[PDB]
Amino acid sequence: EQLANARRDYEAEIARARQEAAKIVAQAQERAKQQEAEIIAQARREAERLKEEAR
Amino acid sequence: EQLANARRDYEAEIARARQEAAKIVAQAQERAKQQEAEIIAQARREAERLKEEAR
Amino acid sequence: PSSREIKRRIRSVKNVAQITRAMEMVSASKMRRAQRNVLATRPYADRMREVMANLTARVVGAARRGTLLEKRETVKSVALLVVTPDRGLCGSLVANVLRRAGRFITEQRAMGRTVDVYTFGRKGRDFFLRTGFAPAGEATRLGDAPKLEAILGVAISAINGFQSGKYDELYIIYSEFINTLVQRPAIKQLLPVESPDISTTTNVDYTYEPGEEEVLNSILPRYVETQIYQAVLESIASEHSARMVAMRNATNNAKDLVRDLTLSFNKARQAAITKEVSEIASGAA
Amino acid sequence: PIHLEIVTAERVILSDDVDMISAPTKDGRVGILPRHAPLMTILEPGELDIIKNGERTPFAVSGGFMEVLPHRVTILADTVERADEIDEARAEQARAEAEARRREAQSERDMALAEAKLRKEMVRLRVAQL
Amino acid sequence: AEYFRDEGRDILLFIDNIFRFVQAGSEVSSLLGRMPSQVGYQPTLGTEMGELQERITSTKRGSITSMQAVYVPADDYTDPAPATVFSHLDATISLERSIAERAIFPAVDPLASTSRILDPNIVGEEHYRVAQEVKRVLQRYKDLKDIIAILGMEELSDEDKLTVQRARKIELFFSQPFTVAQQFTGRPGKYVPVKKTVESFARLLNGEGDHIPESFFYMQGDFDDVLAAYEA
Amino acid sequence: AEYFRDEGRDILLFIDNIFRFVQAGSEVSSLLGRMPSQVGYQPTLGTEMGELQERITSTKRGSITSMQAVYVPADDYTDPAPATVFSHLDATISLERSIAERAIFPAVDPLASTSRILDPNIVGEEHYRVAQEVKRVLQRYKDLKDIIAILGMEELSDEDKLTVQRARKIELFFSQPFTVAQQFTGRPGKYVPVKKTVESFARLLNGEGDHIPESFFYMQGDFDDVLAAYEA
Amino acid sequence: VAGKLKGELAQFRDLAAFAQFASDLDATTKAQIERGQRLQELLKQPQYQPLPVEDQVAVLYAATNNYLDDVPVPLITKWRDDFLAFLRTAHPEVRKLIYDNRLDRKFPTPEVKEALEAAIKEFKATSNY
Repeated sequence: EQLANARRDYEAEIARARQEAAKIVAQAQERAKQQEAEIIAQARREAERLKEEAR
Repeated sequence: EQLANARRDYEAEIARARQEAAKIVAQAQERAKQQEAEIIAQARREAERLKEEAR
Repeated sequence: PSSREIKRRIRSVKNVAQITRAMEMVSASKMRRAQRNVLATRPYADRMREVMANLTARVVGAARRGTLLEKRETVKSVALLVVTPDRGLCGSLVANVLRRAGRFITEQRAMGRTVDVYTFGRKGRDFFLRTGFAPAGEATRLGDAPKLEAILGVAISAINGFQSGKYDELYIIYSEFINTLVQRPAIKQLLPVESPDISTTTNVDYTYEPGEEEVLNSILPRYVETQIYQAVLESIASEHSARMVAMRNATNNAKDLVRDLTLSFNKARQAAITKEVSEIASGAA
Repeated sequence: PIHLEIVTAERVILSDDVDMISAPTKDGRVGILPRHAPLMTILEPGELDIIKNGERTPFAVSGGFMEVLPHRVTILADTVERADEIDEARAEQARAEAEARRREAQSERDMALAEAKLRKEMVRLRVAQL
Repeated sequence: AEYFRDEGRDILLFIDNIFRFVQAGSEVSSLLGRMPSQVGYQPTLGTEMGELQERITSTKRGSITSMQAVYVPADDYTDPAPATVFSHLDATISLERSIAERAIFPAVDPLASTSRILDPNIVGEEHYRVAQEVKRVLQRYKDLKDIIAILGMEELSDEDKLTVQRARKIELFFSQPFTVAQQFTGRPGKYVPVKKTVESFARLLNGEGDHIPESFFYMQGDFDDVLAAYEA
Repeated sequence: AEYFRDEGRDILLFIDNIFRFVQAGSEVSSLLGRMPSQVGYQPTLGTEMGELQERITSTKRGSITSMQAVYVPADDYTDPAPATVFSHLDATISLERSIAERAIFPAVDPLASTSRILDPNIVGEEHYRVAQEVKRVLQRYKDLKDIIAILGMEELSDEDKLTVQRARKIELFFSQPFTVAQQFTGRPGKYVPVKKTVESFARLLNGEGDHIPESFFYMQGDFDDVLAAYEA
Repeated sequence: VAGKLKGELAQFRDLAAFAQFASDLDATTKAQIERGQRLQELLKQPQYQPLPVEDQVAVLYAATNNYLDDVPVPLITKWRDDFLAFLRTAHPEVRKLIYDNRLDRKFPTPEVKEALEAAIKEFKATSNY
């Protein structure tokens, strides 16, 4: 039972580490995506301002 | 003696599991930083391209 | 013959061919597993067979053998165990077996013996419930792999019969299995006379603990039950092989019919195109 | 060191060599040793015991027979059970027998084959214009 | 209809036997000396059908919704007239004799009745999900009915018997009391919104409808209306 | 090609999809206004097929031999276009997909492919005898393709088991390295003369090479190549 | 990656008449039928949801190799709809790694092979189906 518990605990610790890794990577991805969307929106607004300047 | 060395090996395995968890989390943090930087750089270059094509 | 109804016929016959092909595959698989079951059952029957040989080599006393091993002189009443596949499509086996039941029920009825019938299967249960020979015993819903427990419900009664005097013999009509393509029907006697060549038994001697009489009286019903079980398993294997052969023949016939219908459909298609272009050219001109 | 065979009308249970057989003969329990004299006995509902190198396996037998040659033992038992397993139920032997057997081994077979016959009969009515 | 559509009001137009329109054109062409096309049909088949089926559309002001009737010669959907009609169809409703003779007042067959709107992008994910949940227990058309015929359900099915119960309940529930028939059968007409229909069928498929017997869904507008009846 | 034929040379003419030539003729006839014949075919179908494929003859000076791909409309070998093509054909080669899925590049189906010249009075009695026996064992193998999938190779009787074993070896031996495929496969091409082919296949059938497995017959030349390889 | 997909789909089509009799069949035939059913359910796709080349390659690599065998057939589609999402969020680098060397002659190069194997194993361990 101690060998079985060692295997189970190793697998559980690795799985929890991978879950934390996935969570933090997902948070970074969503933050980067929202900041990218903000930058794109600002660029589009500046382009519309340039069009109004041309008009 | 088998029980003694099995307990010792379980302790060593759980220590190795914690070490691997730390390594995985550190690698995930590095990947998250790299991916955020890449996404932000891509967004900035795209914004510059939209401004240039708007001009 | 309108180039579209022929297409429906082709589709229907192709569906028939596909269903028949699937049934043929599964009948082949179930025939293989039934053959495996028969092979697994062989050692028990063989062992009890040389046990019969040895014991009958002894206790030859007619009074001692008055129990089951006895041969009723009058033979006024007889019984037939018929094992018939439960579902049809089997081919000619269901009929070949229910016919030999007749040849027997007659040749016997002709001996003045009152022939009665215990039937294993719904196909048999009916041929006789119709003929009027309500099966003295009917075992239906028989699976590819039944257990000896099943035949017991009927074999107990047939045996209690050869003991109640109600019968003077028990024959089983079952479907043998000669080749993966052949499945001749066959009859076996169920009276446990035994007594093979003294050479077969080798006269192995034992110290029968409960007694020679008790061992014989408790072993003969088990021997006839084992014979019935072996016959039923062989019948199941022959049923599956016959169904496989019948579905192979039906699939070949369906493929030939598909070819003929394809030729007819193509002729109708060419005729339809010719008629259409002819009437279009006539309308143009 | 005697060639024991627990055979059954369905299948063979064991065919190994055994130290001791604690057979439940009808008159009384009988032990068998590698050079036992020829014998033929009727069993009663009981728990036959197989002694194999000091290990006792309690095969419950609800009935059956036994032939003991000097060199081999054959048990023509009606039913042989191993309650010692206990988990046999949870084990596929019974657990699968409940689902992997009968449920799909038979019920599913009957359903599929009957459905095939039904589709055949319906389409053979539908083709009754050729 | 287009006069009223110009006012912004919604119009429902029933072109009964639109196929007889096509046939008419064919004759008009044959007597006009036009060169025949395909099986005697007019060369201007697609354009003639378009000039009629394109005025049936939803503009900003109003919409002319059309529910036509199509008669296929013999049973040939390959024929040019049914094919041309189907090229301009958005939904098919297959009324059946079997459903009608079972006292199910709306004889619409749950199967063989399609609509291109039935995708999650337009109706909604829940509407599509339930509409696929139903017509799936009937995808087999209760194919169990064939098995029941030669097995008697094998006495009962391991779980299929439930599916049969749900299928019968929903088939009964498809029926609805109509207001126009209110003075014939003496039963008030029930108007059921699409949201009520989707919610009712979804909740019935979850199993809330496993407590009421059949014939309690026989002519009732919503699942809630069935419940009121069970409580009373 | 007739210029080279007139110089005494022997020419191979490869016509891809002669049915497309037939279709072009039919379209030209329809455009010209000529009355249609049978299934949308030109009235001058036989005459047009005779203007072609009649200059493809073996004359005194030279010979033009033609291989013509033929597309069969639907799957009709009785359709007027493939019928008129077949009326002018001396040999048919039937490439088949399954024979090519297994890496037998010369994927000629021996049972389907036939030829008029395969008669004793032209190719010789020995050539005719071996070819028929090659097809006979292959035909027996095709009949047993069902049975092998039915019960396994075990049920097959002996000799029949040999014919299946021999038939697989011979159909593998139908493979042959090609000089034009030398660079792709890295294997030199082998030109096997007709007499060498006849001798090799007769010596395969009579019993020689039976001990050799199915391999060593794959992509080889004569029987001599199959043995030399087995020794090495 | 798609060669084994095509082969297994063809094998399933040859046995397509046998799906409703899968229980009473050979173990290899049942396995082929089950794999074909899984692949056919994988090919099922909603509307207006095109999958990029790297996502298709990842899903087909997971399918051709014995990784969806434990997943039941009705959930195979769902499995895909989850797995790619996992790769879209948890492991964005493996998708780029697949897309970068999609033109490599020996595409399952050890780096991408280990990356994809690890991603599939990590997804299967966390999820339950």
